[PDB]
Amino acid sequence: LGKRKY
Amino acid sequence: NQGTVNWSVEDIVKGINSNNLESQLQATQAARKLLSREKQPPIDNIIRAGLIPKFVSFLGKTDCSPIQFESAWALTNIASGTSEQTKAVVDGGAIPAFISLLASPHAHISEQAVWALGNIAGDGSAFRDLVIKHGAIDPLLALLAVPDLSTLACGYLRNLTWTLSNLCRNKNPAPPLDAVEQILPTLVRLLHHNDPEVLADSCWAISYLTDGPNERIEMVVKKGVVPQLVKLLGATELPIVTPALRAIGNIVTGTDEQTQKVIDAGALAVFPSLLTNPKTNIQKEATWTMSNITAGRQDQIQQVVNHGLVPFLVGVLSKADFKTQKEAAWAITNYTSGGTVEQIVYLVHCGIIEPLMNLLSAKDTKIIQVILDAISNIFQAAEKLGETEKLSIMIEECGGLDKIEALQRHENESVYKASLNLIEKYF
Repeated sequence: LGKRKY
Repeated sequence: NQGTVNWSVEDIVKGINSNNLESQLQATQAARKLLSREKQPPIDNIIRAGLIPKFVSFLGKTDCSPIQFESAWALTNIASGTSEQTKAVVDGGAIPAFISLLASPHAHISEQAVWALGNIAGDGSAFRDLVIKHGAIDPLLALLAVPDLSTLACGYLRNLTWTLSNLCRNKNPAPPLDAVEQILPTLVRLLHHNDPEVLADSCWAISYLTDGPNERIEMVVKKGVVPQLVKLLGATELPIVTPALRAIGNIVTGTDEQTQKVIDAGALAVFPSLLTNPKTNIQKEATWTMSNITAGRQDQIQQVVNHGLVPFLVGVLSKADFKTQKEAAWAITNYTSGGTVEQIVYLVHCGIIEPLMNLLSAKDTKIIQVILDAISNIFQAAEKLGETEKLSIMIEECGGLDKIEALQRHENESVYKASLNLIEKYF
């Protein structure tokens, strides 16, 4: 849903 | 490793600028721990310290796999931020370095490279197309070239599906046609996988690919995915139903032949539930889908009738969120514009007049215009039967005449002309 951090 | 917890940016810089690979590794791990904290990770402070070119060079350290992983994770979290933060990662030369890491023998490193490229591509059309120009698609698809998807690690497969969905995402321009043709057979395969998260993201990818001209829709429909999309339309998971309905809704904006494929797959049998779904966004998108099916051929309108969906349209028009009611008004105006006299007569017998009239009280100029056009089309069908008076009385009985009367003294030109015309022609 766009960008994701880990 | 408690030794790399809560380091300052200054200490991370000192470690990374040392001429010692082990000190560089510990400082890179310290940086990824800072960048993965829930409360405002210091992304801009890490960028300003000039650390991105150093992390990118660490990606190429084949001899030290942990520094490849730590720097990949650090860069993934920077690329996950704002467009300016993703740009700083791309400007560092990270795209070819991440693409080289896709073929890594370490699954956790490969996965991190997949994740990072998903964030970069996810920024927009230009970075998506740049990731494609650097040749990311061939090594990404190679990771999924297995006889059975069930043998791959769950988290790994979910990350690959999500990154592929970002390569399908965005418009102006849409993804390159050849890139779409290359990805589609793997996407069709992921759309039949049993994992709910893989299914959701596969549906999202299909919804992006069907969001465009009829030629784009054709590419998808020709792969025979519509029956699988209709099956997923019936799923219990809302994260699956939402993109499946969006994809189906996009396909019915296409040709009447493309719409026919949705109908043939059995999509209308799901609409009694979708048109009464407790989630307002599902109801709204289901009604929008219905509006683009009622805009089709008379035999397609007939299948809407046969599936008992006209009382469901009366229901949504009677009571729903205003945005859903606006879509229902559109569905009715489309149905009345292209339907037979018998189909328009059926609509009145289902009770469309009273909820259609009650929506004339709405403080929305576009819905008023849509309802007035629908009334004209209903009267046009009544003119062919000589039942204009019977309809005029029905409109008068529910207080519809009093609402059209006030619309004569309305601000908008189209509203004034249509309402004045209806009164002087039928009242």
